[PDB]
Amino acid sequence: REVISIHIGQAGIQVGNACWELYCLEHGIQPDGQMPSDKTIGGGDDAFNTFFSETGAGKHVPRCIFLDLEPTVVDEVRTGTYRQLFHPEQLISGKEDAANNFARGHYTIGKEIVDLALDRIRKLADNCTGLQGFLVFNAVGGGTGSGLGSLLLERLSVDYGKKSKLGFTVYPSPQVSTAVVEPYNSVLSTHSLLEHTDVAVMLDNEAIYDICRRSLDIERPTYTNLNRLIAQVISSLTASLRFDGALNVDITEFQTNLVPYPRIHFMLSSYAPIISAEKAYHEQLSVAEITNAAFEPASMMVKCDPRHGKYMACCLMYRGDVVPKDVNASVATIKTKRTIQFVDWCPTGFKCGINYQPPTVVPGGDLAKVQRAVCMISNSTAIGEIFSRLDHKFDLMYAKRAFVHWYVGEGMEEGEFSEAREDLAALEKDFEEVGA
Amino acid sequence: FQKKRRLEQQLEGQGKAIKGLTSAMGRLHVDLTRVNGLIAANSAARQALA
Amino acid sequence: KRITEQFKDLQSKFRHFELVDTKKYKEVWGMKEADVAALVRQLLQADKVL
Amino acid sequence: KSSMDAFRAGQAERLKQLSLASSGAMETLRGKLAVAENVLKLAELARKYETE
Amino acid sequence: MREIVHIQGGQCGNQIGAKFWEVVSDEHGIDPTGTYHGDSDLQLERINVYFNEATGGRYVPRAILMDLEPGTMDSVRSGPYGQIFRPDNFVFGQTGAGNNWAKGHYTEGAELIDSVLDVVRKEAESCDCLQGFQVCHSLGGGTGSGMGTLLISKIREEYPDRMMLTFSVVPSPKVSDTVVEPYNATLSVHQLVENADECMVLDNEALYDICFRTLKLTTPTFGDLNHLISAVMSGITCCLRFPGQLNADLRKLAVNLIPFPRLHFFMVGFTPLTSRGSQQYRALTVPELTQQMWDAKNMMCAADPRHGRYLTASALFRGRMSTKEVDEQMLNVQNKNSSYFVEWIPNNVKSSVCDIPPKGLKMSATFIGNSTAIQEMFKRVSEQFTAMFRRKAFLHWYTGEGMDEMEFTEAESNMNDLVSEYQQYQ
Amino acid sequence: MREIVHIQGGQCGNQIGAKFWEVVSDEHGIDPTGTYHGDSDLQLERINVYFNEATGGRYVPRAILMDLEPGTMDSVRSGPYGQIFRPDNFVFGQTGAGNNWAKGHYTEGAELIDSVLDVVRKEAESCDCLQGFQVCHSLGGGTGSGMGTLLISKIREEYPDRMMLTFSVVPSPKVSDTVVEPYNATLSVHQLVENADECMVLDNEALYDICFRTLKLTTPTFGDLNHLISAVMSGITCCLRFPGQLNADLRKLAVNLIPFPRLHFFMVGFTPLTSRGSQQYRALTVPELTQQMWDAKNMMCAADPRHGRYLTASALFRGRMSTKEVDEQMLNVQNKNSSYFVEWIPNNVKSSVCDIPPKGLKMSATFIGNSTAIQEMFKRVSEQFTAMFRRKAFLHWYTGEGMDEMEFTEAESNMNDLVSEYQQYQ
Amino acid sequence: AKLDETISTLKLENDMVSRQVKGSVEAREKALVDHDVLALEVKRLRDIL
Ligand SMILES: Nc1nc2c(ncn2[C@@H]2O[C@H](COP(=O)(O)OP(=O)(O)OP(=O)(O)O)[C@@H](O)[C@H]2O)c(=O)[nH]1
Ligand SMILES: Nc1nc2c(ncn2[C@@H]2O[C@H](COP(=O)(O)OP(=O)(O)O)[C@@H](O)[C@H]2O)c(=O)[nH]1
Ligand SMILES: Nc1nc2c(ncn2[C@@H]2O[C@H](COP(=O)(O)OP(=O)(O)O)[C@@H](O)[C@H]2O)c(=O)[nH]1
Ligand SMILES: [Mg+2]
Repeated sequence: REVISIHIGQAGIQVGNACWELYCLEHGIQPDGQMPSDKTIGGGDDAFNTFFSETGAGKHVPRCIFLDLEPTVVDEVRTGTYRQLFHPEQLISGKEDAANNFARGHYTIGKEIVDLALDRIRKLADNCTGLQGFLVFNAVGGGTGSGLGSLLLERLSVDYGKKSKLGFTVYPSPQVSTAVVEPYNSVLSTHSLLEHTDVAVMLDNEAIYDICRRSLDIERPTYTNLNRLIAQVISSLTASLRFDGALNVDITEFQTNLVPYPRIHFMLSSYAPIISAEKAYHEQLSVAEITNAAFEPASMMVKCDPRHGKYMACCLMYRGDVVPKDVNASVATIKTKRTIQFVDWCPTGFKCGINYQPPTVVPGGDLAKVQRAVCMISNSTAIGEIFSRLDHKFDLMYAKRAFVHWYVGEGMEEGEFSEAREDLAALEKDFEEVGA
Repeated sequence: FQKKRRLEQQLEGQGKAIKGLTSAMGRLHVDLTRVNGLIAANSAARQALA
Repeated sequence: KRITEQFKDLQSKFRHFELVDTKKYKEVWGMKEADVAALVRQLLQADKVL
Repeated sequence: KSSMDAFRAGQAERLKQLSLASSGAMETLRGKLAVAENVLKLAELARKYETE
Repeated sequence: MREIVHIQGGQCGNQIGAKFWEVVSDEHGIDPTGTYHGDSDLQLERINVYFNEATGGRYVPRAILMDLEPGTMDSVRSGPYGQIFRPDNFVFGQTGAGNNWAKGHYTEGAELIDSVLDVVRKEAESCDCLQGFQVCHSLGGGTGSGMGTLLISKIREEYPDRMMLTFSVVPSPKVSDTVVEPYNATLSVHQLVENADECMVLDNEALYDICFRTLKLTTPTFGDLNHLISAVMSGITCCLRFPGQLNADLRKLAVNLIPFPRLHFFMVGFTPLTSRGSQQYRALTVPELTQQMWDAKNMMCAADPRHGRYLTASALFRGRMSTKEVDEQMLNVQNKNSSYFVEWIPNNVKSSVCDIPPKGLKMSATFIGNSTAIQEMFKRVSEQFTAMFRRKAFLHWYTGEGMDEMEFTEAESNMNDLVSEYQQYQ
Repeated sequence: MREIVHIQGGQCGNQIGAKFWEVVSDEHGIDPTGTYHGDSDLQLERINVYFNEATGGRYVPRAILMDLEPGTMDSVRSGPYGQIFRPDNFVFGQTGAGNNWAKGHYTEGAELIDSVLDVVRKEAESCDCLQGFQVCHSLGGGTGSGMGTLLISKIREEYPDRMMLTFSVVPSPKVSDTVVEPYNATLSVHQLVENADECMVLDNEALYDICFRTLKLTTPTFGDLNHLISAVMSGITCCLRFPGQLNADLRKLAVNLIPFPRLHFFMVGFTPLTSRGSQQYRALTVPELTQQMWDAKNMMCAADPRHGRYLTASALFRGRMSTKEVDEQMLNVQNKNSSYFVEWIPNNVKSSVCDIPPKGLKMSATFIGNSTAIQEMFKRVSEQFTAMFRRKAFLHWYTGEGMDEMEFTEAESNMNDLVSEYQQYQ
Repeated sequence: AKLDETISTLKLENDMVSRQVKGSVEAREKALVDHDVLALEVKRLRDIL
């Protein structure tokens, strides 16, 4: 029972550097692709087969694909600690970067390396037997992760179709702007992904800086800090497929329990408890505490107010010591809570799940090892504010026909600009309609 | 804030009414059982007297 | 055959529900109006004494 | 079945409105009676110190 | 010689049946290895009802095991009392219905019914005189309520004379654990009402409140809910397995509890339930057992049975006792609660006595009441169904794998008419 | 046959009842483990009046604790003989009484008394032929008077054919525990004189004077006071447990004592009460047990009978004695103290003899008088009430919980007319 | 900004508590209907007695 992850671009490969660290660390795999003979942590030999397949005599290789156009970060991870871990062909990279342009990364340069990437993924999938689905991690605000990212989404969809698609994009944040021309490659990829990928769980940057400032006190945090808890939420949502528990939820449960309408699929993720070692034992963790922390707005991967929205559905993974009674009591308290509202046509909306294995702490991190940990993925209508702000800033530059000459010279025209504008407007309209 | 406080007060009023009604239901259920017992006893007495 | 017998059962149930609901509503109104009549009799007695 | 549901709903609504209005009226009447009986009790207690 | 065939479906059904084949195997005194290690002989006399002796002395239960992921097969096999289920019965898919009735009733259930029917047919023909089929299956999933209902219809077709006991643990309104549970419950109850001989409805909010009030368990888990359900399910058949004074089989229960064809949705309870701290303060006397039985909070359904009127009821007492006080108590209960009893039936209660009480205890009792207060459990699920279908929520998932509006509209109509036919006698 | 249920309201009542149950267990010869380890069969002939056979000798008392805190409950469990009560009867809230009549009669009463009635009704229906009720409480607190008195009223309304003994520790002026003792005493006697059937009134002032003069104790903690109150409540009803030469049921005592339905407050004492030192010298025969019985300084009430007149007296002797000796004792006492007695009642003394003396002692006696000098306590408490009711002191803690001035005036008028009824006959 | 954000929270709170009050009203009505049903049953049994 395997799930194949694709990492695209700078953000994809950095989140990969964090995740494929966390998974190997949890399964006890040495950074050389082996497992020590003398000491064996408690687990099932089938547990690690969801990620790290075996190649011959005691050799483990991950099921994944890093791909990028630049050679810089890819040969950096090559030079890094994980040298023999990744198969030398699980690392696909061009020689000239897309340089922050959807058109350049999707037509001119995006039409050479995608064939090799797709061939490699196809052979790896055919090696895999029980492919649960495809998970994508990328940044929508860049060139390498956006253009050929959407190209690969389309090509995977036309190749398999029947296998689930779960994306994890990094939208531009409201105020912190890493790049300048970001909204272009954001909206252009939104036009595609709104109807190609099945379920999208969104991420942000300020929405995580604030968390690691308040609950972690790292006043000067960075991507190396954020990516670790990103890996943590990914692991805490795949834990049910990976390990064994009491109330399992496979990769189909998320889509079956959280996507009412085919064109209403956008998820807000949240993780509790985010706490450092200093407060870990000075505070008393419990199911009620962690659930209330998860459902307060300030502990969300996406900078948005759910109090301007109405929750449509939620999925709660739990790890470690979790009795299926305290979770029920806490979620009943949440339903009774006087702040978060529900859309009138969803009486039951809390898909829970439990796993025995508690979270694993990476050494040198800020998160402390804790008995339990939750992970809340919710389909809610408050996300429409994100796209509304995106359009409200997109038109300001689109009207002036500024920064468009790069795309038009590469070959695309303003017709698809207007198409993306109109379709994201329709998406906002659709959220407004479902809010009824 | 005035509106919120007033709505709260109405909420506790309704809760108190609910609890009182439940207490009355319990009392009436007990009286149901007692009355049915008396029915049975007097039926036996009627047969004996006949 | 299933839907025919279901039709017949539906007709019988319709008649039964009509009779039961009408009888119940009539009886409960009669009982509670007798109760309020007793209460107003008590009020009149109190007023006369005062 | 539509006729079924419509008729039963109508009966339920009429029972609802009857019960609610009747309960309100009884509460008002009981309040009046409680005031009256408090008055009578005060009169009863007061006439104890009255001389013959 | 009267054989019971036990069918377990999905994670929930599989765990419930794991506890069942723990309790009943202990009662007949077999070791976890599979070799008889009892002491008495009455427990050996009726091994056949729940076992098939095989060469080498390893008894094996007659229970079919169906699901769509090995993640439940191994969870129910590795656990205690797991190494006695016959490996040949281990029929399983490896896809996973995923809380969907369609995926488990029209495509993957459709392709697995062939093998599961082969297993059940060889099991039926390997025993001489069938007594009945009893299926312990959830109603909120898609591998227990999607494929289980199809298997139920298939068994009805292949043996249209055998009693059927559907231990169906229906969902809960407040205890929300899935978002399409109203769908996967209504669509299965629609097809269960027509082809089930008797339906024992269960729930988990009731089991939690019992494990709070009576057992006073601080941290009740599924290992306790399923244990209690196993106790009830092993108590339902005392006469077919042990001697007594007034026996009662599944046919007897159906005759004395089913006055109309569609009206066979019972509600179940067990006695005596008492905490370990108070095990030695109270008395196991027939008046106390009956007083506990005839309460409203002692039952295993969220419906408060004190709303409607019991059309009929059955009690199975087990222990050396006195039928005189048995009947006196269970007639005084009618004389004192005649309001909660329908008038046009005299002696609404059927009481039966078995001689041998269960292991550990000394005098046990099981309650199976066919009442009209069970309507309130289906009315809420119908309300949820109407609320969700009024906006066509999650409908694309169902209609993308063969489902049409026909099933949904029929389910709405028949839930409404079933609640109406329960409401009629009130 | 005949039996008595017991209730322990509040902390004072709970501790008094705990000592009472220790005394009764000692007299009947049972261990704190619940088993029987006495010597004779005359005690186990009639233990069903206070105990129930649970399972193989583990006798369980027929009493129910009742308060609003867990500390006292934990104390009684941890104390000796506290491991016998049924854990299903440890009913108790959590918020806190606040020593407030409103907080124990209008909010926590309304939130726990349905449950306390449920458990007491379960016990009263488990027992077959009821004889009465027994309750222990104090008339100076909030949950002592509120909880216990509302329970008294509800039980009187529900079983209005059973004799009722309420043992009330009335406040005494010198031992002034709290500030609202007169308020609580007034609001409690207002309901006792109207609903409950007889209260035995006791007071800490006399309970200390007895210990200082007769017992000659040095440091009497509450253990000795509760011991004396126990030894009184144990001998109040002995004709049930043990045979007697002239039996006397509780109803017989009530009908002989209470001349009019509103003069039912009993002032009680016990004999012999001999100091540990002078006991070895003292002589114990009937014409000195009776002398100490009518000794005005042995009365467990700060109301000297020489300040009033006797309406009726009851002397319950225990041990093998001479009935003619007892009768001549009573006759010559009446002729000696004719002045202290009412003219229009010939032979104001009712005498009873039981055949089994208490543990160790060879002869014993208990005195229960209905003297009209008991009006002193009510007069004093009414004076203390009106000292505060003129200025509405400490009254908002009841006004805010919802009691007017009308019921306060009602209760004070009730006390005044009760004092008038005692004084008029004298 | 602070005032308007607080105002939005207050409005959300007010509408949700109004929904809760309406639910309480419905529950109270249903309890009243059950109540007079039970009273009817009591009166009928009293008449039989
Ligand atoms: N939160 C977070 N964001 C990251 C991280 N790494 C990259 N990003 C995002 O990447 C964006 C920068 O553009 P890129 O995604 O690197 O562009 P690209 O996909 O590499 O394509 P090019 O522009 O041609 O290099 C920033 O806005 C970041 O939000 C990371 O580790 N954490
Ligand atoms: N009482 C009890 N309930 C269970 C158990 N396992 C699961 N459930 C409940 O049964 C409901 C439906 O489970 P289901 O989806 O059918 O599990 P599946 O077989 O994997 O599909 C869930 O809401 C669980 O809460 C169990 O062992 N005992
Ligand atoms: N005889 C006796 N009296 C006690 C004991 N403990 C407390 N008291 C009396 O009980 C009174 C306290 O009243 P309390 O029970 O707290 O009122 P409540 O809280 O409403 O029940 C004090 O005035 C004490 O004199 C005891 O062990 N024995
Ligand atoms: Mg790039």
